[PDB]
Amino acid sequence: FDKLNAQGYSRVRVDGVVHPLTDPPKLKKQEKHDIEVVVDRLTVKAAAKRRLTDSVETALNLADGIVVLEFVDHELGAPHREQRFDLEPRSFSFNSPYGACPECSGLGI
Amino acid sequence: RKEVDPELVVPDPDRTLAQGAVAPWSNGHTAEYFTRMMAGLGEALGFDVDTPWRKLPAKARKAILEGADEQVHVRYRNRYGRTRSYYADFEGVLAFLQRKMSQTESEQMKERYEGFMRDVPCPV
Amino acid sequence: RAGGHFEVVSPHAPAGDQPAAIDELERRINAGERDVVLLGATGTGKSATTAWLIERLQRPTLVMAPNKTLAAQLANELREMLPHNAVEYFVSYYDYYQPEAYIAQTDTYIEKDSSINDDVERLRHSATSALLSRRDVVVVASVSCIYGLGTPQSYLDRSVELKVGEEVPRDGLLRLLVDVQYTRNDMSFTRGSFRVRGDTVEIIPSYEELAVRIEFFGDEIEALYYLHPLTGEVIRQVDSLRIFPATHYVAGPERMAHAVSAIEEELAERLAELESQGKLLEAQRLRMRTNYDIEMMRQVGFCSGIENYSRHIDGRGPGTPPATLLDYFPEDFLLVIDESHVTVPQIGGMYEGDISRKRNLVEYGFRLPSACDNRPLTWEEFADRIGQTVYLSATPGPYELSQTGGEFVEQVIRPTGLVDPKVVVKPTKGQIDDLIGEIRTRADADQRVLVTTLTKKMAEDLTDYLLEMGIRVRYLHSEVDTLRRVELLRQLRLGDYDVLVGINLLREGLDLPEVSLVAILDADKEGFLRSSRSLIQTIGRAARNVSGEVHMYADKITDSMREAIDETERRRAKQIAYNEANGIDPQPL
Amino acid sequence: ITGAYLSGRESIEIPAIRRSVDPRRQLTVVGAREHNLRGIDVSFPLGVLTSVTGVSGSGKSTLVNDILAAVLANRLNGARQVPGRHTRVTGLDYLDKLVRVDQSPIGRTPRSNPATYTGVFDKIRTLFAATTEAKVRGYQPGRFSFNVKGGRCEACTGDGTIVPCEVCQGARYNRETLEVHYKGKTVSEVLDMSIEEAAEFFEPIAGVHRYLRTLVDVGLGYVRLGQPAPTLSGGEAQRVKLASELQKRSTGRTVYILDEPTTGLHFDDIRKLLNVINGLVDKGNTVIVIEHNLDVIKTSDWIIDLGPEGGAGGGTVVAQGTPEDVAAVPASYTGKFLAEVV
Ligand SMILES: [Zn+2]
Repeated sequence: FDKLNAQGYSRVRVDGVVHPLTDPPKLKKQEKHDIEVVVDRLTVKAAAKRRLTDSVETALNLADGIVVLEFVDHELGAPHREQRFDLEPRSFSFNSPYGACPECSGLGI
Repeated sequence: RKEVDPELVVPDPDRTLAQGAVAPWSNGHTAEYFTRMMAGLGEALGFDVDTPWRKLPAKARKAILEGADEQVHVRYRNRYGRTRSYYADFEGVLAFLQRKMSQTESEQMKERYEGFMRDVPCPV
Repeated sequence: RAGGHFEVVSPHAPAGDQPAAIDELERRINAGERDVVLLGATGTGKSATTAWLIERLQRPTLVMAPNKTLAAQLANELREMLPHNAVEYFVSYYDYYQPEAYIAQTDTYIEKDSSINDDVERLRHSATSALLSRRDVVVVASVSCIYGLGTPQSYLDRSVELKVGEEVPRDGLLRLLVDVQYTRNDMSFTRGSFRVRGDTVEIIPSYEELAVRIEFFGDEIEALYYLHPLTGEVIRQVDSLRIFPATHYVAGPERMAHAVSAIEEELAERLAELESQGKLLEAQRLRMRTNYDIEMMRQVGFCSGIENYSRHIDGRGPGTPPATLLDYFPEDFLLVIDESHVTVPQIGGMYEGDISRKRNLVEYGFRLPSACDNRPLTWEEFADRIGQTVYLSATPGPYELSQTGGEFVEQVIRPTGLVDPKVVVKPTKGQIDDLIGEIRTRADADQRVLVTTLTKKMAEDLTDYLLEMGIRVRYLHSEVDTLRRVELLRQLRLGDYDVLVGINLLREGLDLPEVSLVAILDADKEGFLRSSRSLIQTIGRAARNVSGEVHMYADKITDSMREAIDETERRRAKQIAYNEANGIDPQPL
Repeated sequence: ITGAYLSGRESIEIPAIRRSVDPRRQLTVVGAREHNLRGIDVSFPLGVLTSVTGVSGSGKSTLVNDILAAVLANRLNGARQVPGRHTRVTGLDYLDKLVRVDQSPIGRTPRSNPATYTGVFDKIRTLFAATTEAKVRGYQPGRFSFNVKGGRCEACTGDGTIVPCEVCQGARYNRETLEVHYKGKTVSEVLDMSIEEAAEFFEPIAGVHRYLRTLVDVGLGYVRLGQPAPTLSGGEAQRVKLASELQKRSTGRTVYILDEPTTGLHFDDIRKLLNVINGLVDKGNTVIVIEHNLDVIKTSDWIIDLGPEGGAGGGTVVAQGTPEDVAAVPASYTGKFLAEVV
């Protein structure tokens, strides 16, 4: 977080609570955190894309392509409108055991 | 590892030695990086730094092939601005290049330079 | 433009005639006379008295310096003496310099080639920002300030104010920042560039070293703070701030259009002149260079050698004085020139040489006559433009004395306890044995002796002879570079030798606390570079020591040297009489 | 072009001065006992269009390229090649720089382009970032490349056309970067525009002007800046650089080692190249060229034949002088070829 403050973000969301980056809360090696830090304090506006892009695209280079638009409000009725930015690539093969029946060795029934 | 021909590292008996007779002595930045202690060893042994090897005997070429043991104090800056300290003992260019193969971080040249002018075939 | 207070920390206590000099200067300067000359020798605290006049006048001040060695020292001392007020520094931002000259006798054409620095242009832009942000500002500058520059009003028009909780669109702020030459660089954060991260923007000015976060909330500034760019240590926080351009030649687009039209006029005139002269190759080279530069900063804005077209930015006609740093100061400002005895003659000689090389360029197809107009200020236009002019030097300059009618103020007396050297005059011949005996007797103190000659041949003959009989000697030549005598300074502070010899490379920043005896050899002969000022300069160099001595050898005696010796002796007598009453030991603070 | 060679009016002897050679200002090589050589003395003149010829594999390449070009490259510009088996090169005080251009069939990867390896694309990005819009949008020259992840959209995957990218619509630039309309054009617009009509562009700015002007001097301004190497025919990969690799320090005796333009370009293209060579040799340049044709080296002023017979039957100089001089000698087949047609 000291390095993050040196870079400059002014936002953070850790341990389930949102803070400015200048305010680091308590952290422990035995404590588990779902770290989902904040990057900005913007909101929806007309013709504000040039703003919101600058909030997300650079984050795409730091969060490894992870960014959401969560409620950060009280009611939390829907789970953040399922808004985030079962599927698996795996590998393509038929004779190889990469993608065949692991038990029957890919042979016919 | 039979290669083409030995003596190919310094096969010139008439060039100006101060003008980089040996290929590592003529690099973009490593040129001076090796010329420093190689001229130091030339001054120590007693063969000239620029005179062609025909006014001098061929013993100059032979003694730059075999060189001598021990090390001397040496350090210089290159054109690129870096500062490398090649502090090692080399027995002439034949073992100096072998030291380059066994020491350098350039995994390409450490086998590029072996082929043209080093002949160490399988004895067994 | 708001007048502040010159909060000066002065732990040094004024002694004796210093207040008398200060209020004499006040009484002279309040009369409104355009010509003022002050005699302040080396070591007399000229910086302190100049700063005191600055405090009393409460006006922006411009200090005129002839070289980097004096200018940098004056700048750092003046910064130290004024904590709160933004003391400044303004010199050419080039370490290596090669002027574009054309020697016709040897047909040698030396082009524009330099070595850009990074720690001096930031100080220049700090100077401009402080000058046009607060009235209580002091700026010390070298001759590069009298070269081409931008107008103060146009550059001030681009300074933009900001505050916490104000209506400021991000797009407009970024456009204004880029228009004042701040390229938005994100991954790399360096001076002249700013980065953006989320709703925050990290900005670094062209004058300050610490970064600043400007945090927004929609189309409105949320807050502003300072931070260290690397360590991240919080210092302070402010509500309002102002931003300034990162180059000195910023103005409105219509001024760019007018400058372009003036460039077209100048290039047409030069092309016609070169076509009449028949110098096709030189005209072609000049035309390609001008097309390149003019088109590429018409499309971008930044180039090399834009100063040649600075006149076109200034809106002034040919032959008029180019806009300089004194225009930045208002008409109610104070200017002072330091070391004027070698600064004003330097101004004249440098203007002559630059105008000769500029004729050799423009006439022989290298630059437009606008480059001739882009020059150090000529003395006629200098007098036409300056106001209450104050001079300051170790010796009374003949030009200053003629301008002032001979009436001056003398403050060369040192309360610190410095006296002029003793004088011994001997014939040119029969001196080497005496010099050897004196150096053998004096070498127990391990000091240094400076000697001079006329030209190189017998000088080097003396050097190798005097290293032959058993003394370590060092010599100076006509092409002395910085390293070869900075190492001399290092090894003399290491005490590695005892004697230096030099002809002309001795008047520029070669200060040494342990030089007692100086020898002048056959300098009585006429010379454009060996008149009385060099002898008085060496006399003062010996004087700065606790106990100086000059050994002066002449075949013939001229009036200049004897009048200089007489005035030096009478000033030394006055200083001794003053110091006999001020017997307190020096107390530096 | 092949017909234009025979009915030339341009592939003629074109008699030069041939006296710009100098008895002292001249390079020599002796004692080269290479496996392909014998140890003969080759006398290279300076300030001329000297051409080294002979049967390939008889030692001409091992002497001119493996020995000479190697030594002047490694200790006259800063290269790394081994000198090889020889003894002497003279005129060290009369030489300043050397440039070697190989045959080099190297165009196979889409990454390599006639503007990317030449070192001009980075300067193009710098110039485009010098625009106000690129400054306000925070786009840097490195950001403004097409190989780094910053400037390439994931939809194209970097190739521009996959049916092209839906977002780019056949332009190979994302919308967040295409907004930079410097001089009314973008990078895609400049790349699409042909160099022949772009000769008026980049005229003020010096380096791109020099590159484009020398490319046009070659006469093949049909290529685009970002042309992928799979679409470039083998042989012309280094021609574009070789255009700018023929005038350094304007002395201009700086020696340039030339490959064979016969590989690829036909004799009319080689005669346009010859016009360029002759013009800048009159300016003062020096070229050492291994060649295969007849009239192109007949235009030259000095011919050196190394080895009449292939293999071990060569390795020795058999002629050195004016092309008509070697033509009169019934020993070098190069001269014999230059003699049957005059
Ligand atoms: Zn795309």
